Amino acid sequence: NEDLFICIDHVAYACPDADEASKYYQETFGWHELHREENPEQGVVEIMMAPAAKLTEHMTQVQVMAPLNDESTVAKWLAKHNGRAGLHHMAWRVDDIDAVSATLRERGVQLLYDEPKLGTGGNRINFMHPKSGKGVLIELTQYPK
Amino acid sequence: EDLFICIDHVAYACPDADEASKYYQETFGWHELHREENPEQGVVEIMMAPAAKLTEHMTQVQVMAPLNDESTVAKWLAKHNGRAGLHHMAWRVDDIDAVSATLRERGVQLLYDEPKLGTGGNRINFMHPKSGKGVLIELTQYPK
Repeated sequence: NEDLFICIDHVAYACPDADEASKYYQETFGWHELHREENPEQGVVEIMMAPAAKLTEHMTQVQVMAPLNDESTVAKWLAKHNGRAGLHHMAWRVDDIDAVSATLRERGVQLLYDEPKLGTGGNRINFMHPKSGKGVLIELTQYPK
Repeated sequence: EDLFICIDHVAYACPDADEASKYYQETFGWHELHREENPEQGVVEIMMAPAAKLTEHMTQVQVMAPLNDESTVAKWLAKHNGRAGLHHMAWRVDDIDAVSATLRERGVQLLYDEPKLGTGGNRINFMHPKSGKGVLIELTQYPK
């Protein structure tokens, strides 16, 4: 036995306008914007929303993603769904991406990257192949230190 | 003020709930907390958690599978070309009646006029895709 995952870190939601999604969540749902990052090189803008002003240990957030250009992954995804905004993927928080990644590989799970890369913030991330997720794109994410 | 406690669970629809759960346990080390089977709705549901014990705001994964071809889960699957995947997100609330009122008062469209009964004895309702702007968002209150 061994718990590889701390909790669901966030559920990613793709849409055409990230700042609009945030205002809506805040004003209509009473959720809070905890982080907003714009990745020029990636052509994507991402905002983290939470049902509370302060995160609790295992509080899952909602990550809103939006395109900055037609070449971004989100844009291509939106195109694949003919402009239909929706759930994109799930991210599961891990204590040690390397250790866990090694474990998953043994289990027969295949990862998108051989080595973790920098995600939103100082987080090291990787993804499982869709099939490994049984139809769901599942991201692995570890917070710094 | 805050209308939502936390994301209660993320629903995942698939052909076989049992196979999915075994996979989650064997490969991911996740834990199966409860299993439910509703023969009238023709649906089997299984609640999974990344830990054996749920912490107060710990979100679970709800695995959904059909008992027959006439179930909404089967239709959703056919609608999606047989591809299993994320079905919806559910947000937990302290008082479903109080929150539903606030939501409507703010122009949100709810599927049911009055909270419905779901699995586990939970009162629930949903927001129209336009309300959840793309994703199906469920509202759920625990019975205590």
